[PDB]
Amino acid sequence: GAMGSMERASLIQKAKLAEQAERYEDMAAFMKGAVEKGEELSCEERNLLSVAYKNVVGGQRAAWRVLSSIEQKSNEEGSEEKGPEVREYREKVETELQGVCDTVLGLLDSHLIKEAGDAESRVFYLKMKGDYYRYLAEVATGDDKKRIIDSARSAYQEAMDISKKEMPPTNPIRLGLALNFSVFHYEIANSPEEAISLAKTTFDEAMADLHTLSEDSYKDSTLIMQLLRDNLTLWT
Amino acid sequence: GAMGSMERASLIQKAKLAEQAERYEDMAAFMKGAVEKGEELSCEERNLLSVAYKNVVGGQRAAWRVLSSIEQKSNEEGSEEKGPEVREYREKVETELQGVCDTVLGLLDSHLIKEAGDAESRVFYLKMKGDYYRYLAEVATGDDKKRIIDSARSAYQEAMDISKKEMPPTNPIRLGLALNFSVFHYEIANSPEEAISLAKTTFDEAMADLHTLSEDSYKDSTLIMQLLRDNLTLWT
Amino acid sequence: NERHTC
Amino acid sequence: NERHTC
Ligand SMILES: [Mg+2]
Ligand SMILES: [Mg+2]
Ligand SMILES: [Mg+2]
Ligand SMILES: [Mg+2]
Ligand SMILES: [Mg+2]
Ligand SMILES: [Mg+2]
Ligand SMILES: [Mg+2]
Ligand SMILES: [Mg+2]
Repeated sequence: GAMGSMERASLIQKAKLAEQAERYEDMAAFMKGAVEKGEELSCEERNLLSVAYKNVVGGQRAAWRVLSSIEQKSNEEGSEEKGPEVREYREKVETELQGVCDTVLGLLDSHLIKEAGDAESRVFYLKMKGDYYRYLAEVATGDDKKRIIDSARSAYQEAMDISKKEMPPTNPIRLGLALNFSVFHYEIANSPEEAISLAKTTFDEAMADLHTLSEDSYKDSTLIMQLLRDNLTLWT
Repeated sequence: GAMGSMERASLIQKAKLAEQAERYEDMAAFMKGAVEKGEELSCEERNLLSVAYKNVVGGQRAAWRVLSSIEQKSNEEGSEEKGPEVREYREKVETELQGVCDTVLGLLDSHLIKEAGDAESRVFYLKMKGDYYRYLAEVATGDDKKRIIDSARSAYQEAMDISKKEMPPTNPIRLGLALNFSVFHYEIANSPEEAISLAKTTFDEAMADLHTLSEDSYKDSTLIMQLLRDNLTLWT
Repeated sequence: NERHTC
Repeated sequence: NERHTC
């Protein structure tokens, strides 16, 4: 670990500076170093970890989609042969993306999830496990595609089970988990009806619980509810 | 060179794919590999090289400015002591930025400039040399600051001399060179009057030559003229 | 537009 | 706004 000589608190401080500078690769490396100190992460620290890697992998995924679309067009009839370069470069980006997902999944397995006992931390990390297996599924084409998809499903399902038992229906982690598991159903698992049902039930149960919230909590929950509503409008 | 085993044409093809995917670090590495093949660059290839590195160094410069501003605030009176982390991270970004500038300047010195005989290529590369010494000057604070500034000035001046002898006043390279040398005067060399005079003379001489241009060339030249006008409006 | 994830 | 370079 190249961050092994830096203090935990300094890694966290630098992760926050990296966020301000929009240096998300640095942010992710600082937060990886902080995780590898072996202590559990606070709520704020968990969100720094997720923001960092979401931005890194988000850029890789967008690049992969651009290259995959060019590669698909090259394989249409009447397309001029251009050589192996598009496939090679798409593969290079794909391998880098898979490496980042494997890094995140490795941090969760060694040893964030096994030490996470509170609902807020455990659900958060299981959502992350589902998300990063989902990103692996987006690029999978081979013999393990079904197992990758089932790994994402299983992680999301455990997170859902805990969130429904331990969290109110307006909790932003619960809402964001449902948002993403719904998208998993729609576009990974070929289950658009399940995706729509999950988004609708999640939205409706949150609606009914808004009356219990402070103004600030209401703002937090309604923001994610609007994402669920947007997806429902797109899909129906 | 990690690109040493890839064909020149494949490096160029991948640089264009990297641009489409907004993967500017990859784009720069592909174009560095293409330069290191030892052949001169076409006009299109020169612009791929410059676009790649301008995006890479542009992100580093923006991050450096964010961190430098935080560091300056930390040193104001009444600011709480936070340790060495802000300075350390600003220094890390600074060293990376200087490394990219040194890489570009090394490509120009070995051996792009010495083989560039046509006005369009020679002016283009000398503008690049001035630009990358200017980016070094932005972060310089020590005994070599004056020599770094003079290296930028000297490169820009040679480019200006060639451009005035060999190019029409509407040529987009000549215009962009003048735009940047004017900014050098304003914010690096503490010469705002020289900056304003250069921008005004450049704009006025281009104006008078627009009548010679096709519609497409007119569009190319007037776009850069508007940048010169914008700077003049900001500065007066 | 495109579907949201968070 | 900020000054332009290219
Ligand atoms: Mg310690
Ligand atoms: Mg054909
Ligand atoms: Mg592959
Ligand atoms: Mg615990
Ligand atoms: Mg060859
Ligand atoms: Mg105080
Ligand atoms: Mg330094
Ligand atoms: Mg020559």
